[PDB]
Amino acid sequence: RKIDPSRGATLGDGTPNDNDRIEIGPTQLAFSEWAAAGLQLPNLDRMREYRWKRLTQAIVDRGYGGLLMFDPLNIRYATDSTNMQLWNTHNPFRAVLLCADGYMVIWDYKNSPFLSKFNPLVREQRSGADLFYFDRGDKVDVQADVFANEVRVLMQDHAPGHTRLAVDKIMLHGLRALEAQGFEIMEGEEVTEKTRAIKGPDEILAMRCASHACETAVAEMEKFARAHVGDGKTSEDDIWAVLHAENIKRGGEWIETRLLASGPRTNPWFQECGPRITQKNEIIAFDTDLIGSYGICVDISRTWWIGDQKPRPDMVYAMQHAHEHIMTNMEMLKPGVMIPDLTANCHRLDDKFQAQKYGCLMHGVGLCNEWPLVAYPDKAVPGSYDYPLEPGMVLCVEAAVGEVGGDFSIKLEDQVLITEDGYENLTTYPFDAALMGLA
Amino acid sequence: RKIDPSRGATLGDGTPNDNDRIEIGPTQLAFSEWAAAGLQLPNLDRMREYRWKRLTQAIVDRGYGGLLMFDPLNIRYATDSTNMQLWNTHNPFRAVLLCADGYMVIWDYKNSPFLSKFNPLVREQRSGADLFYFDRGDKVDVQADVFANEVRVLMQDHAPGHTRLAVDKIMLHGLRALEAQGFEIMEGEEVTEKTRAIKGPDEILAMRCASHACETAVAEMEKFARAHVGDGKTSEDDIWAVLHAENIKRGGEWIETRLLASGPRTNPWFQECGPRITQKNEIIAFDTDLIGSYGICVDISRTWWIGDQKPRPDMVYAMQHAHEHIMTNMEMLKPGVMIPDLTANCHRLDDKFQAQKYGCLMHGVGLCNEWPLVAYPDKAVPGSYDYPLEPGMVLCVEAAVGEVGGDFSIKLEDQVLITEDGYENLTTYPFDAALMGLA
Ligand SMILES: [Fe+3]
Ligand SMILES: [Fe+3]
Ligand SMILES: [Fe+3]
Ligand SMILES: [Fe+3]
Repeated sequence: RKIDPSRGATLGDGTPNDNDRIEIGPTQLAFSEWAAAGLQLPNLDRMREYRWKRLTQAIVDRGYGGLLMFDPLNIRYATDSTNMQLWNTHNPFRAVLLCADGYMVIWDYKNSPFLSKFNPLVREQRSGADLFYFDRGDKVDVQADVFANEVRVLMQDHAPGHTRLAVDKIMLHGLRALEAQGFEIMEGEEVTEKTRAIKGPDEILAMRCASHACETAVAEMEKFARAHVGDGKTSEDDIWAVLHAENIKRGGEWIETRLLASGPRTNPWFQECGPRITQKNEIIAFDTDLIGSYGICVDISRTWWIGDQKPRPDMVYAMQHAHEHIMTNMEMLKPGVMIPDLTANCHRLDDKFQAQKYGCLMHGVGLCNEWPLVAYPDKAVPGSYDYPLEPGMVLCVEAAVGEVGGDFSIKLEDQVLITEDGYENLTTYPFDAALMGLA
Repeated sequence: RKIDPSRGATLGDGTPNDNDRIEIGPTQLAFSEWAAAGLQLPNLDRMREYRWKRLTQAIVDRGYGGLLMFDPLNIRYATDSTNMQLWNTHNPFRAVLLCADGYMVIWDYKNSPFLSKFNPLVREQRSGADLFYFDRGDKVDVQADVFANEVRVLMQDHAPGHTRLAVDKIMLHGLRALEAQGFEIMEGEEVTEKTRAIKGPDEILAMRCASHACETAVAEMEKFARAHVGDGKTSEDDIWAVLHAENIKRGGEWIETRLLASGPRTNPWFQECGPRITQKNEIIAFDTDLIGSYGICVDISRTWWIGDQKPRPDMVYAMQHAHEHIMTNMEMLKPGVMIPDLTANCHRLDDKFQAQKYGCLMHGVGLCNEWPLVAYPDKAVPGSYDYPLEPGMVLCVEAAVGEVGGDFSIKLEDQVLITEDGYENLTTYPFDAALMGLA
């Protein structure tokens, strides 16, 4: 019945050593690689408790009575329970209520109430929070009233006297039913984003594991790419598919974008991974945007030169410039620095790269891309992110470098932890030596 | 430079024969398999025109002035343009406005206005519809008002006199800003679900292609499973990873669920694909829930026996019962049948299988799971889906068969087109011979 014969009743992360358990997670492949790498495993119970305590405190601090979550990523933060995450993202069938006294209720898919029972912090498993046309047709409104009354009763019993209810995102039928029950609806994302921005110690351990699994997956992809780019039939999709499979093999969950592109399709950036047949002596650039092991997002970007010739000198300069961009901007990071000061003091890209530079120079990361967004000075809005960095924040540091009308771009990105007195770059993946001008 | 040297200026679906184009789509591998299989390809231009005309007409019929879409799946329907779909599903950065005169505008990611330029029906590419805390922090409200005013001006110019604006789903700041501009917000999903439910000729062609690619990919996964299950290390995730890769290799897009499970993890159903090490002489059941080539959803389910020994007799019976369930229910399908009569006349499962039967016996499908939902008699809600089937609808037909406390379940499902005179089962994938009671 054990999935790992070499261990006792529990796995290294404290979960049941049971091949037949309901709960999923990292595979034996991932665990094996992490152990060989000397990575400490998170304790999931302590992690779940940390997140829950923190989210409750956030509600209390704002003087709210509760927080109601329909975003699958917020539900994942609150409960660590998944259920058809990707379907859930555009079908709001699921909901979690967390009250000011810490009492937490989930409304799950009717047929699957068992999916969150591994987490005892989830005190109740209900159903009927699915308020959208596919699931209920012309009778959404009736159930919206049933649900909103349930939320009223829960709030009466667990947040008496509170009328402020924070909601991340809710269908209009739901919004109106809640307001009909006398709730003042507050901005749920302001609560969830600032809570999720600070990782506890187990989250950081989990993230270290996911990063390692991601870098392993990327290394398989680079091996495949260098092995058969230019063979006349290997597509962008063929290469990218390796990342998909190696992620899933290690217990990863999905990939957020299609940001892999070859040759002239790298400029302008944001062209999507497709059928293009790759060529010898061309750039390939990509962004992992990966929801990986333990559901942790690993967001890094690399640019490869593949071929028998040397890359052009303008390619080497661009690569070196981008690398300088993220290493300079990274060095600004430490606790107490104000986010708009990052914007104001950031490394200056050459004029010819300014037009097509990235949408931010940094952003938060956790279970996916997260607050804060650190804009370049010409896009930054005063009063949008007037907050200081704190230990436990994790920021991805970005560079997109390419000219208007040019035939290539560089994309680089590392994932960086804020520590007690500075920063630690979590990303160890190599930079292409030819593009760096070192080979 | 051509991606397919055997063709002229265009590919079989009318798109440019250009290896370097922005637009993505099916790979040469997919096109090659479809040509081998005898499949007529969709014409994408005609398909895009059919959807747009139909969506515009839907607005006109209801007496609305416009329809505003933040669901990436509805955006896909209206424009056929993708952009970080999965990120978009839980980060509403994107919007499409379609007015009563057919005028259509997209607000896209700031850095990527070019992604919808291939569709001349999209008349403008703007930015600034991203109304959520990650993207704008404490200054969502300012841009919400800028966006809402833009919508007002467009509606004044292209739907003068109309104050009814259908919206599928929008963040509260956006909702408030639009209402402040005088709009009465109508249920957008009621419009999009009913429009999307009838597929044009080209959408049916695209779906035939997607179905074949999906079945091909599943064939690879079956090969992998039968060759490796029970080798002491092959996990659920290992098997499932094959479907991911093979889908991506054919220009597919993502998978909506984690519904693949082995052995006792199939009962109860909806346990998720994970690290479980698979065993010889065991059931593996799965649900593709796949967003495939041309962005079309293929939603089929099969159950497999892998082992030396024979399946148990109760397994074989359950499989037969399940297969009987869907084939009987499928026979109800033809134009003019009222959905609640599908419910009332459905095949009855044995008492022992009733408690855990699926959440529906049928549902629509197109770009993903869509309206209608056909519930079993004990869950159906009167007045929820009082509409007749029509030619061009596509419905998946479902069976979940398992006992309370049982150690396996059967899951079967086929994807069926409604024709002028009846139905056409689009799904050709075989049923497990041993489970069916053959040899
Ligand atoms: Fe990214
Ligand atoms: Fe990033
Ligand atoms: Fe399904
Ligand atoms: Fe289905």
